[PDB]
Amino acid sequence: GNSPASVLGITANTWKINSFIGSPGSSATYYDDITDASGISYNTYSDDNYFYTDGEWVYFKCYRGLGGSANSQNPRVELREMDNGNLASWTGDSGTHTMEWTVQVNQLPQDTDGDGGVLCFGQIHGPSKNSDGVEVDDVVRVQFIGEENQSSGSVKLKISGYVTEEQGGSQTFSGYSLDTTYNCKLVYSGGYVELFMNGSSVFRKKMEVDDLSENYFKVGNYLQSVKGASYTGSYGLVRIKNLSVTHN
Ligand code: NA
Repeated sequence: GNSPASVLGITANTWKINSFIGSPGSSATYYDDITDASGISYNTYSDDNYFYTDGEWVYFKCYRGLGGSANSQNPRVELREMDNGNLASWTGDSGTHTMEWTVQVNQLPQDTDGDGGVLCFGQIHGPSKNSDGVEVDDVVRVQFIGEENQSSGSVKLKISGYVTEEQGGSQTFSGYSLDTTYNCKLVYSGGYVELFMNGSSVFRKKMEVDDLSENYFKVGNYLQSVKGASYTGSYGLVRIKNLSVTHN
Protein backbone atom coordinates (compact mmCIF):
# COMPACT_ATOMS: atom_id res chain seq x y z
CA GLY A 1 0.00 0.00 0.00
CA ASN A 2 2.99 2.13 0.62
CA SER A 3 5.45 1.18 -2.06
CA PRO A 4 7.48 3.71 -4.06
CA ALA A 5 5.85 2.50 -7.32
CA SER A 6 2.35 2.99 -5.81
CA VAL A 7 3.17 6.49 -4.40
CA LEU A 8 4.66 7.67 -7.73
CA GLY A 9 1.98 5.92 -9.87
CA ILE A 10 4.47 4.00 -12.07
CA THR A 11 4.24 0.46 -13.46
CA ALA A 12 6.71 -1.79 -15.41
CA ASN A 13 4.75 -1.00 -18.50
CA THR A 14 5.37 2.83 -18.13
CA TRP A 15 8.88 3.04 -16.50
CA LYS A 16 11.80 0.70 -16.03
CA ILE A 17 13.70 1.12 -12.74
CA ASN A 18 17.53 1.41 -12.96
CA SER A 19 18.96 0.60 -9.48
CA PHE A 20 21.55 -1.27 -7.51
CA ILE A 21 21.63 -4.20 -5.15
CA GLY A 22 23.93 -4.69 -2.15
CA SER A 23 25.17 -2.21 0.43
CA PRO A 24 26.41 1.08 -1.05
CA GLY A 25 30.03 0.67 -2.03
CA SER A 26 32.32 0.04 -5.00
CA SER A 27 31.10 -3.61 -5.16
CA ALA A 28 27.30 -2.90 -5.36
CA THR A 29 25.75 -4.41 -8.49
CA TYR A 30 23.92 -2.31 -11.07
CA TYR A 31 20.73 -3.51 -12.78
CA ASP A 32 19.33 -1.75 -15.78
CA ASP A 33 16.06 -3.41 -14.78
CA ILE A 34 16.08 -3.93 -11.03
CA THR A 35 13.28 -6.44 -11.27
CA ASP A 36 15.84 -8.83 -12.82
CA ALA A 37 17.47 -9.06 -9.41
CA SER A 38 16.70 -11.97 -7.11
CA GLY A 39 13.76 -11.23 -4.79
CA ILE A 40 12.65 -7.99 -6.43
CA SER A 41 9.19 -7.30 -7.92
CA TYR A 42 8.26 -4.02 -9.38
CA ASN A 43 5.30 -2.90 -7.22
CA THR A 44 7.00 -3.82 -3.92
CA TYR A 45 10.55 -2.73 -4.66
CA SER A 46 12.06 -0.45 -1.99
CA ASP A 47 15.53 -0.11 -0.61
CA ASP A 48 16.36 2.70 1.79
CA ASN A 49 19.85 2.90 0.45
CA TYR A 50 18.66 3.74 -3.15
CA PHE A 51 14.98 3.96 -3.94
CA TYR A 52 12.32 4.58 -1.33
CA THR A 53 9.32 6.63 -0.31
CA ASP A 54 7.82 8.59 2.60
CA GLY A 55 4.32 8.47 1.07
CA GLU A 56 4.72 11.89 -0.55
CA TRP A 57 8.01 11.73 -2.52
CA VAL A 58 10.07 8.91 -4.10
CA TYR A 59 13.76 9.33 -3.26
CA PHE A 60 16.60 8.37 -5.63
CA LYS A 61 19.80 8.09 -3.68
CA CYS A 62 23.06 7.40 -5.58
CA TYR A 63 26.62 7.39 -4.36
CA ARG A 64 29.98 8.54 -5.68
CA GLY A 65 31.93 5.41 -6.73
CA LEU A 66 28.81 3.19 -6.46
CA GLY A 67 29.51 0.03 -8.41
CA GLY A 68 32.92 1.63 -9.43
CA SER A 69 34.53 -1.80 -9.35
CA ALA A 70 32.44 -3.07 -12.23
CA ASN A 71 32.09 0.22 -14.16
CA SER A 72 33.86 3.60 -13.82
CA GLN A 73 31.16 5.69 -15.67
CA ASN A 74 28.76 7.86 -13.82
CA PRO A 75 26.26 5.81 -11.76
CA ARG A 76 22.48 6.32 -11.52
CA VAL A 77 19.31 5.30 -9.76
CA GLU A 78 16.62 6.43 -12.22
CA LEU A 79 13.54 5.62 -14.32
CA ARG A 80 13.59 4.88 -18.02
CA GLU A 81 10.45 5.73 -20.03
CA MET A 82 8.55 2.72 -21.38
CA ASP A 83 5.69 2.58 -23.92
CA ASN A 84 3.18 -0.11 -22.89
CA GLY A 85 5.96 -2.50 -22.27
CA ASN A 86 7.98 -1.60 -25.49
CA LEU A 87 10.99 0.69 -24.97
CA ALA A 88 9.83 4.30 -25.49
CA SER A 89 11.16 5.75 -28.71
CA TRP A 90 9.72 8.94 -30.17
CA THR A 91 10.61 11.78 -32.49
CA GLY A 92 11.44 15.34 -31.36
CA ASP A 93 9.98 17.09 -34.46
CA SER A 94 6.81 14.94 -34.85
CA GLY A 95 4.27 15.55 -32.09
CA THR A 96 4.75 17.17 -28.78
CA HIS A 97 6.48 15.20 -26.01
CA THR A 98 6.44 16.25 -22.37
CA MET A 99 7.67 15.10 -19.02
CA GLU A 100 6.35 16.88 -15.93
CA TRP A 101 7.69 16.22 -12.44
CA THR A 102 7.92 18.00 -9.17
CA VAL A 103 11.42 17.74 -7.76
CA GLN A 104 13.85 18.69 -5.07
CA VAL A 105 17.53 18.03 -4.83
CA ASN A 106 18.46 17.55 -1.20
CA GLN A 107 22.22 16.74 -1.40
CA LEU A 108 25.00 16.92 -4.00
CA PRO A 109 27.87 14.42 -4.26
CA GLN A 110 31.63 15.26 -4.61
CA ASP A 111 33.33 15.28 -8.03
CA THR A 112 36.20 12.85 -8.75
CA ASP A 113 38.52 15.87 -8.64
CA GLY A 114 37.11 16.87 -5.19
CA ASP A 115 35.96 20.31 -6.12
CA GLY A 116 32.31 20.69 -6.86
CA GLY A 117 29.23 18.49 -6.90
CA VAL A 118 26.67 17.93 -9.61
CA LEU A 119 23.87 15.60 -10.57
CA CYS A 120 21.17 15.19 -13.26
CA PHE A 121 17.53 14.91 -12.19
CA GLY A 122 15.86 14.63 -15.67
CA GLN A 123 16.90 13.80 -19.21
CA ILE A 124 16.02 13.18 -22.76
CA HIS A 125 18.13 10.37 -24.21
CA GLY A 126 18.50 9.74 -27.93
CA PRO A 127 20.04 7.15 -30.23
CA SER A 128 23.73 6.36 -29.87
CA LYS A 129 23.95 6.85 -33.67
CA ASN A 130 21.01 8.26 -35.62
CA SER A 131 20.34 7.28 -39.28
CA ASP A 132 22.91 9.94 -40.49
CA GLY A 133 25.53 8.61 -38.09
CA VAL A 134 25.16 11.50 -35.64
CA GLU A 135 26.13 10.49 -32.13
CA VAL A 136 23.19 11.97 -30.21
CA ASP A 137 23.44 10.03 -26.88
CA ASP A 138 21.93 12.35 -24.14
CA VAL A 139 19.88 15.05 -25.91
CA VAL A 140 19.59 17.10 -22.66
CA ARG A 141 20.56 16.67 -19.04
CA VAL A 142 18.83 18.92 -16.46
CA GLN A 143 21.24 19.32 -13.57
CA PHE A 144 22.07 21.22 -10.42
CA ILE A 145 25.71 22.10 -9.90
CA GLY A 146 27.27 23.40 -6.66
CA GLU A 147 29.83 22.61 -4.01
CA GLU A 148 31.16 19.15 -3.18
CA ASN A 149 28.78 17.45 -0.67
CA GLN A 150 26.53 20.51 -0.69
CA SER A 151 23.66 19.96 1.77
CA SER A 152 21.72 23.32 1.56
CA GLY A 153 21.61 26.60 -0.24
CA SER A 154 22.24 28.06 -3.61
CA VAL A 155 23.10 26.10 -6.78
CA LYS A 156 22.98 26.64 -10.49
CA LEU A 157 20.73 25.00 -12.99
CA LYS A 158 23.06 23.48 -15.67
CA ILE A 159 21.81 22.30 -19.06
CA SER A 160 24.11 19.73 -20.63
CA GLY A 161 23.77 16.96 -23.23
CA TYR A 162 23.89 17.29 -27.04
CA VAL A 163 21.60 20.29 -27.31
CA THR A 164 24.14 22.55 -25.47
CA GLU A 165 27.44 20.64 -25.49
CA GLU A 166 27.51 20.07 -29.27
CA GLN A 167 25.87 23.49 -29.94
CA GLY A 168 28.00 26.16 -28.27
CA GLY A 169 28.66 24.74 -24.81
CA SER A 170 26.78 23.81 -21.62
CA GLN A 171 24.64 26.66 -20.17
CA THR A 172 24.17 27.61 -16.53
CA PHE A 173 21.57 29.71 -14.72
CA SER A 174 21.72 31.29 -11.24
CA GLY A 175 19.11 31.49 -8.51
CA TYR A 176 18.23 27.87 -7.79
CA SER A 177 18.45 26.04 -4.45
CA LEU A 178 18.58 22.76 -2.67
CA ASP A 179 15.54 21.60 -0.59
CA THR A 180 13.30 23.67 -2.82
CA THR A 181 10.32 22.38 -4.84
CA TYR A 182 10.35 23.01 -8.57
CA ASN A 183 7.55 22.01 -10.89
CA CYS A 184 9.54 20.99 -14.02
CA LYS A 185 8.21 20.62 -17.55
CA LEU A 186 10.62 19.26 -20.23
CA VAL A 187 9.24 19.49 -23.78
CA TYR A 188 10.65 18.24 -27.08
CA SER A 189 8.49 19.61 -29.91
CA GLY A 190 9.16 21.06 -33.29
CA GLY A 191 12.75 19.99 -32.89
CA TYR A 192 13.19 22.33 -29.87
CA VAL A 193 14.25 21.06 -26.39
CA GLU A 194 12.77 23.18 -23.60
CA LEU A 195 12.63 23.33 -19.84
CA PHE A 196 10.07 25.19 -17.84
CA MET A 197 10.58 25.61 -14.05
CA ASN A 198 7.63 26.78 -11.95
CA GLY A 199 5.93 27.87 -15.18
CA SER A 200 8.75 29.95 -16.64
CA SER A 201 10.67 28.88 -19.75
CA VAL A 202 14.24 28.83 -18.50
CA PHE A 203 15.96 27.11 -21.47
CA ARG A 204 14.82 26.56 -25.03
CA LYS A 205 17.03 25.58 -27.99
CA LYS A 206 16.66 23.93 -31.39
CA MET A 207 18.40 20.61 -32.18
CA GLU A 208 20.23 21.30 -35.46
CA VAL A 209 20.24 17.60 -36.43
CA ASP A 210 17.99 16.12 -39.22
CA ASP A 211 16.93 12.83 -37.70
CA LEU A 212 15.39 13.53 -34.30
CA SER A 213 14.00 9.97 -33.84
CA GLU A 214 14.59 7.45 -31.08
CA ASN A 215 14.23 9.62 -27.92
CA TYR A 216 12.97 8.74 -24.50
CA PHE A 217 12.70 10.44 -21.14
CA LYS A 218 14.62 9.49 -17.95
CA VAL A 219 14.12 10.90 -14.51
CA GLY A 220 15.71 10.20 -11.17
CA ASN A 221 19.30 10.69 -9.97
CA TYR A 222 22.16 10.37 -12.47
CA LEU A 223 25.37 11.55 -10.80
CA GLN A 224 27.76 13.67 -12.81
CA SER A 225 31.51 14.29 -12.81
CA VAL A 226 32.21 11.15 -10.72
CA LYS A 227 33.77 9.01 -13.42
CA GLY A 228 36.43 6.79 -11.81
CA ALA A 229 35.64 8.18 -8.36
CA SER A 230 36.21 6.13 -5.23
CA TYR A 231 33.41 5.31 -2.81
CA THR A 232 33.50 7.56 0.28
CA GLY A 233 29.87 7.72 1.54
CA SER A 234 29.43 10.97 -0.56
CA TYR A 235 26.01 10.82 -2.32
CA GLY A 236 23.34 12.80 -4.12
CA LEU A 237 19.68 12.74 -3.22
CA VAL A 238 16.79 13.66 -5.56
CA ARG A 239 13.13 13.35 -4.59
CA ILE A 240 10.18 13.37 -7.08
CA LYS A 241 6.41 13.48 -7.06
CA ASN A 242 3.60 14.34 -9.52
CA LEU A 243 5.37 12.59 -12.45
CA SER A 244 3.74 12.20 -15.82
CA VAL A 245 4.70 11.88 -19.45
CA THR A 246 2.36 13.18 -22.20
CA HIS A 247 2.60 12.54 -25.92
CA ASN A 248 0.41 14.43 -28.34
NA1 NA B 1 13.09 -10.78 -9.53
